[PDB]
Amino acid sequence: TQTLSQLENSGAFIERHIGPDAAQQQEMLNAVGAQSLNALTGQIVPKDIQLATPPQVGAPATEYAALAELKAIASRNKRFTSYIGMGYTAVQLPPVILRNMLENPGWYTAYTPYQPEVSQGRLEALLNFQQVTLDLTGLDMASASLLDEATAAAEAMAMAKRVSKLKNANRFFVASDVHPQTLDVVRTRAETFGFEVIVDDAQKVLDHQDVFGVLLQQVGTTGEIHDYTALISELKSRKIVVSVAADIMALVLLTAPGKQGADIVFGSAQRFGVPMGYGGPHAAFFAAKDEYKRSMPGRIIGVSKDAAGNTALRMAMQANSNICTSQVLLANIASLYAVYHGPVGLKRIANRIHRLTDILAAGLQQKGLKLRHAHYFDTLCVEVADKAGVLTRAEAAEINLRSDILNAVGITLDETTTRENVMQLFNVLLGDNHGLDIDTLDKDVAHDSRSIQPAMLRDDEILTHPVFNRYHSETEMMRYMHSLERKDLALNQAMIPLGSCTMKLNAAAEMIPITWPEFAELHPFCPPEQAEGYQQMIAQLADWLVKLTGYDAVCMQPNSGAQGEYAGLLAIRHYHESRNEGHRDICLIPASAHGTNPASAHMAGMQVVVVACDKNGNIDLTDLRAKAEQAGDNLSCIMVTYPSTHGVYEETIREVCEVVHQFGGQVYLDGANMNAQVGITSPGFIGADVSHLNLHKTFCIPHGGGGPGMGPIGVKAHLAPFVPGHSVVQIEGMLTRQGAVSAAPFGSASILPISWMYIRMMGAEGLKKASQVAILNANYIASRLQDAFPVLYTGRDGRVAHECILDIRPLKEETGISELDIAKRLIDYGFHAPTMSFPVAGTLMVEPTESESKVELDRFIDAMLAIRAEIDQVKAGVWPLEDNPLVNAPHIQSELVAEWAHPYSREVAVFPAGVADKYWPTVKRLDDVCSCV
Amino acid sequence: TQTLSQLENSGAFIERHIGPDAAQQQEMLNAVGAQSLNALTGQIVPKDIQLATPPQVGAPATEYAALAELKAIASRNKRFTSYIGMGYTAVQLPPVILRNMLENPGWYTAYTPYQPEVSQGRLEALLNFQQVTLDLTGLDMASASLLDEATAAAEAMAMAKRVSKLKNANRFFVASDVHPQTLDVVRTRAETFGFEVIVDDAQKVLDHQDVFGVLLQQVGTTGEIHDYTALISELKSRKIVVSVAADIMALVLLTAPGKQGADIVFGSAQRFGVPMGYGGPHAAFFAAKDEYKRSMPGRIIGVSKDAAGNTALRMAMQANSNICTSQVLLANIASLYAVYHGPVGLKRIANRIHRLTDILAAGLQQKGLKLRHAHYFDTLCVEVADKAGVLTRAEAAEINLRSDILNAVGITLDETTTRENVMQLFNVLLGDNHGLDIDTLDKDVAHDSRSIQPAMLRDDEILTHPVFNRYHSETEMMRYMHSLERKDLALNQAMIPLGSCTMKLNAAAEMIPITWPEFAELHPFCPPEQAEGYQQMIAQLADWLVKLTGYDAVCMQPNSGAQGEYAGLLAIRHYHESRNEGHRDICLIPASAHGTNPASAHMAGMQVVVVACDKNGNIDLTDLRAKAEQAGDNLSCIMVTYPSTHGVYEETIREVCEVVHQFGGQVYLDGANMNAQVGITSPGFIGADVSHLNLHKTFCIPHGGGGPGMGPIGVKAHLAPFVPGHSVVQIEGMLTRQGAVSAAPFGSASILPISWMYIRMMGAEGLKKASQVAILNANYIASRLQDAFPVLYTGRDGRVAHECILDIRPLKEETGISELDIAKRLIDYGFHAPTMSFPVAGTLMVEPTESESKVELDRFIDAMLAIRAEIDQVKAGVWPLEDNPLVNAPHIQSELVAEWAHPYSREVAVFPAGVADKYWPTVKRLDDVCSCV
Repeated sequence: TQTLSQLENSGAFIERHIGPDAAQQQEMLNAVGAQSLNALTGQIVPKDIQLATPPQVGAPATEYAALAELKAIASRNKRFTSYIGMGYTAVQLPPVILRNMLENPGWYTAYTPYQPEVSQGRLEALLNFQQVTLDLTGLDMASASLLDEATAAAEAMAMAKRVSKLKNANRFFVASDVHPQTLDVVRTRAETFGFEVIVDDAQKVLDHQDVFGVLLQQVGTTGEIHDYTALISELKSRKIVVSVAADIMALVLLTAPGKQGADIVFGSAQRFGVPMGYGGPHAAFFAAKDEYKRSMPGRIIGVSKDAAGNTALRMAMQANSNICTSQVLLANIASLYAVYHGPVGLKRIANRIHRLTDILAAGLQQKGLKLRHAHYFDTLCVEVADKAGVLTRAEAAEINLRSDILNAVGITLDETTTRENVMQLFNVLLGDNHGLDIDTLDKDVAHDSRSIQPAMLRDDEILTHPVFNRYHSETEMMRYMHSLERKDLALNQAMIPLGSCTMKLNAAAEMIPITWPEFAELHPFCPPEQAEGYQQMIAQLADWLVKLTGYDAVCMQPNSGAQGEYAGLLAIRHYHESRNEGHRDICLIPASAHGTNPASAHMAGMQVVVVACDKNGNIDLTDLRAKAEQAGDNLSCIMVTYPSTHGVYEETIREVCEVVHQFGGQVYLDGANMNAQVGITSPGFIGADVSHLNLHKTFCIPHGGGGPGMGPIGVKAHLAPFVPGHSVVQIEGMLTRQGAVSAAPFGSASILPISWMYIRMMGAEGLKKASQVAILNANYIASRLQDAFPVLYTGRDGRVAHECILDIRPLKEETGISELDIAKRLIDYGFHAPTMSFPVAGTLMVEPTESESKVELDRFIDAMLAIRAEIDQVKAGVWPLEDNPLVNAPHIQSELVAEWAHPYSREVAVFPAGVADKYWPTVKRLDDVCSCV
Repeated sequence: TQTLSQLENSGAFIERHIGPDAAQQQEMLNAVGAQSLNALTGQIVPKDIQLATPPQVGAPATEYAALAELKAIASRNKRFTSYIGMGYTAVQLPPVILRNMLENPGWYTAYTPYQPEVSQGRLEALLNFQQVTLDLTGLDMASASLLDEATAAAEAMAMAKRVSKLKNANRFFVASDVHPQTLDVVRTRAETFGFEVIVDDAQKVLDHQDVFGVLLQQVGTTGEIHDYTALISELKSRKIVVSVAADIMALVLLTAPGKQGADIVFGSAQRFGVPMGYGGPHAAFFAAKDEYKRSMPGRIIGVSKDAAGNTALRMAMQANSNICTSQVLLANIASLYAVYHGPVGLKRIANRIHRLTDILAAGLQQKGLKLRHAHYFDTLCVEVADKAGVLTRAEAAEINLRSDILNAVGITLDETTTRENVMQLFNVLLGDNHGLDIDTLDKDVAHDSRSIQPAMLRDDEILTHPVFNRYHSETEMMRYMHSLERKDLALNQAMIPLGSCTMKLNAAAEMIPITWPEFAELHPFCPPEQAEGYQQMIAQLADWLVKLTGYDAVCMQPNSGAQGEYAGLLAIRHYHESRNEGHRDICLIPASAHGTNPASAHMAGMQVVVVACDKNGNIDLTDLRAKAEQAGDNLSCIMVTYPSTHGVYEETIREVCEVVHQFGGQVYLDGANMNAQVGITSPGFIGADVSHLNLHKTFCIPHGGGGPGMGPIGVKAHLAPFVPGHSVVQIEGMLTRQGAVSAAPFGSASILPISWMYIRMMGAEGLKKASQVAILNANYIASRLQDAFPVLYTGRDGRVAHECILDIRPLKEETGISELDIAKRLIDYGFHAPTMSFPVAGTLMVEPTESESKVELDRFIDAMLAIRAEIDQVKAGVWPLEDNPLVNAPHIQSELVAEWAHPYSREVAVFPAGVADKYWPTVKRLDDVCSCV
């Protein structure tokens, strides 16, 4: 029989998340010549860094039990109506977009468009987002989206320095009306960059000298609308770069800053249907003049042409910044919101918000209350004689107002405000028996409205492009979203075995809580007592992560992997400065590291010294010893990846850490390859002092067409005081007072439920089993493909850790077929191509996660063997190098009905592995060697 | 400027639901030569039946406001833990199925597979459901699903009568252990059929004579497991048909009744992941022996072959029953649940339920409580000395137990029961300080378990087909569901202009509340005080519907259109019997009526008299007068459709009603064409006495691959007392005590939120505008296609109401191309074919709803004109009648890469209207002239 525990099947999610079952795992172990997962892992992972027991995060729970527990936790949050503002407002996300995009795995299970041939649908949505940015800002070049408004302001300052034509100008000016979180992030970035920040009134910049750039907010943090035309003209007369922060919804009604002379315009796209999510993941728009196209940060979608001449979109841009990805899922949400509403719908929403603000202001002023600013769009600043009583009454009414303004309260209206809300506000601020009526006030304000200056009122036409004027029906919008989705190859169709990326399963149980109104719909700057569920969940997650990573503390603020590396380096630098050792600025980086690490080290104000790797990507101790001796007292830290970028479990990592620590240098272990450690080993037990965790890779947070997921960092005890803090929000025991790295205190807090659910559902043994099953899948692919393509960078007994690197260079030499040809030909077999040329050019890195079953691995192996056979045919003279299926891939269905002159058949070209479940690439190969259409 | 009301935009959903905008509507009105919607409608609808004002259901509300109001209503429901049983239990629907199927419009926006070439994906899920039915029941032929277990029992009785080989046997035997709702529905059906029902112990059937069939329940309503092998053998020795009701989850562990000798096995598939939904929409499985294949009710999926010889699935069956459709969406949910769990997972779930029941029973018996039945699977019958105290304690613990058993309480466990629940039950039934421990009881019961007889324990292998053994990963299951979904043509890709079906928009806002746990997860037989939100919502919906239809009362019990017709005819018959006028049994039916009406009239025990239509489908008064005179005192009712089946607003409907009423006959207006009335006219104002409303057609309830949606009926004051009632549930003012027509008191109550949301969001003027816009779209299609294909059955000034009937017979005569060829060729243009040959053979009926925009209508018109040009080419001799794109359609992509011998190009064959957004039919034409593969 079975015990009751076996019948309850706690750990049922372990067998859903891990692809192969017990029999498939046994077959793969037989194929790779290993007795069990424990034996394989113990013969691959070095003995001195092996954990006998996996970190004890708890017993596994079922999806239903975990969801119920998280629902009970989230019910501790209080859903007050928020008028706090400060860059965050409640939105009304259309149910058609929420149903068919946000909760659709075809939209959130894809990664960065490394293959534009299979990503045309999401590329068009990003192009629509760029078109919205161009229309609203009035500039020429728009980015594909940035992390958030504060990071976008930091990038605007960096780009202003890059494009400045003034020597000896190292001062950056910020207007005092800028949102405080933006000011804090800009101050941290300027401290690391060496810039001097001046904060004052906007008009006072003319007094100061040596200013290379200025930051202005179109609408002040307390709601004042500014006309900056004369000041911007005077600034441009002095060759000063002008950047303006603008709200996306306010740009519908207000004059575009680009037409007022702004060089750079950026802001939050959150109000276009993106819920706040306690400061959650939001996209930021970024625009600049055409003369600064070379220095624009981030990625840009461009219009290119096929090998067949068809119009095709691609992500072109790569501008010395550490941004590597964009908030693709949220930017697509904003663009789809714009498409659904149209210019008329967006104008109606903005006019309704402005009219409700005008009605509230007229009522308050009729009842004797004074307003600080006479020009506003959606934010009032009411001067209350008794602030404490007003705040108490608002709390009794379950209404949150901005309470950090001296002798005043702040009300910000949004898309969800109704007349009932305005009546509640009248009751709160004036008391009962005020006697105001919305209709008479409405008639008064519609005729007489002077809250917006005539010059600041928009009069041009926005969103005239046809895509914004033809999908206003729910049926048409649904069909448009489906047509965009059909063009892409997502995880719900095929495996995406990208190296250095963990395209594992984004389970529906992990995705469900992130759309809960208890986790969404929360203002990041709300009083912390109303966010007790978030506090409980984040504390549990931090305890789990410190157990898993072997560290002592965890900070969730960073919202990207590069942001996490930057935050960890900031912690190292602040620790060095706290011991009167600020002269330590040398950051040793192995020659095989990722490109992001030197960028982050340069951002953190660290001199980068490259240490050579002897061979196979293993850094040699003699060169490391010599470099660290040369650094000596000026050695700040080291930046290594374990397992290495070549996916090798090096046997000298402990003595590398010892050598670094011998000279007073910290060890930063990059957590890119953490998917190969969880349960088997931890960076803290290895000896690292600080690391960053890519929850989007190792803990199942999805890539929404890009990878700007959570980047929380784990530190040892001595580095704990120096993790990034926050200024707006103060929470004892969970937030420090250090310079913030993100706009929100906890970054994108509304996707941390994914990691919480994943850890809660797996447990310690589940996580360890997932790691070793991923290792087993990689070794199975390596052992099945060693005779076709040479396997590079093997470990002990010729084994790979979790990535199988295939050597294509000999094949390219004696045939001419490159790794790009194989990557494009895998599309015809129905596969997203692996990573090409990341560690070394001419190679392919295959990283199967634990989530892919043996059937999918066998399909991929069969496709690779068939491609090898095709390369053999190319060598044999059957097909010319000029005309063969490898160089002509991918093949589109328009070719089938045209005249066929190729020496290979249509079936070979288009159905090399069969006709069933055929995915169709929309465009041919993009040479790649920005306007919506 | 704009007023605040214009900025709030109440009625925003009206412009999302209605396809064309104001400019497109003006262009279409110009094309059809009408001044406005009011002018067109007033010139189409006869003056004497026109409503000056639309029925006042209220002002429109936004989607967010309506959702908030419905959430506040649904929060009045109490979510007690239910152990009531009686055929309903809480399920654990896997989040992967809920996310990717239940909330995926690609799964619930399709209709009945009239075109199997575009429905292979859902046909495979229905085939999997049939395979599950065959494996669990042990019989040869399985249906594609029935409405519910009680209706399935009624069909089992009808089929037993059909296949009975005994003359003069008119008695049907029902065992007293059958669920009471099943007994009530069977009694109503037998009263209408003339059968005599005997209810007694199962063994007592041997005493009675003249029995043609017996109904048995494998597990009694109080949980007793029966071994019926000897009794079934003795019954078969007497040529008595044996039907057995079985639970789908109990069949995992218990011996299949088919192997015990049962001729027919049926039951509820609800426990395979389908939430109860207050008795909501559930699928019922139905199986029979191979010798009864001809008399099986409902539809059956069969394995056929293509015109190219490829294997292809199709819905084959049509057995004199009024079932026309199946619960496709719920049956697919059950089949996907079976696929996800596998035989091992299903066995584990059933064994866990049985083990928890055994632990609870052992604890209760150790603590001095007695059990009525020693053999059980998941239901106990605890004999409590103080029933009232136990029930009060259970209510204090928020636990629902079956409370209608004399001197006993009933507990039924399900998939969601845990050890904590069993401990709570111990506290409820034994009090505190009982001292029982789950682990020691578990050890006792695992070793010693006699609650299932050795002969009743299943020992065979179920679900050995490969589809049940290879998709247990979440990734693999997601990819399988996506692969099934990709094969189908749904509303999220193209218009489905089926006549007699209203394939309008199933908005996401209407779909969201049906998955709410407040509306789902409710037991239909829970105490009504815990269902106050349902009561409020249903009362509001009934008031709205009586306003809209011009009637006085509405009953929501019927769960299909045929069920609604049957219920209305039952009301007519009971009214006639209440006035000592039972001899009235003649039901006049026009010769142009649908096929469902005569079936329902025969089911209701009515003699059908056909009255001839003079021409154009308009019934002639002289024949109607003569037929009604001949009927005289025996005339029961009439069954007309307004507008007629040919979509004609007849000008003599008032005098037809007058003629029927002159002889004491009731008027049943079939509500098939109600989409052309709402706001413009109502059947009650016309003069009808009773009608049925297809909420799945006119009020936006989706078709989930089939049309078994709500069929509520509206009646006048005198027929109100005779609407179907319920026996298990008693609610004053909302439920009568008449014979039930469905298992649940309110039918599928968890999809009534769709209709509530639709009406609340549209309002009176919105509904009227939707009706006249649908009329305008039909007239625009008719006016753009009159020169290509003749338009049949025009009204005043040559206008159609809401369906455009195209005459293909001249084209077929002069060319040989049939309406079936055009229907298949429209697939190549990316369209679901219209209705073929419903009113008259050789015609196509196009019904565009108000939801299709002018762009989609223009695309359809262009496709039809291109098809007309192709038929002209066929006539001209360019293409032979044997070899042309019309007769060879649809074209599949496997043809493109094969040798092409056709006289027409590949591009003409496969991309006649372009290459963008190409939907690919999976199979070629199915000739039609049942095993999973």
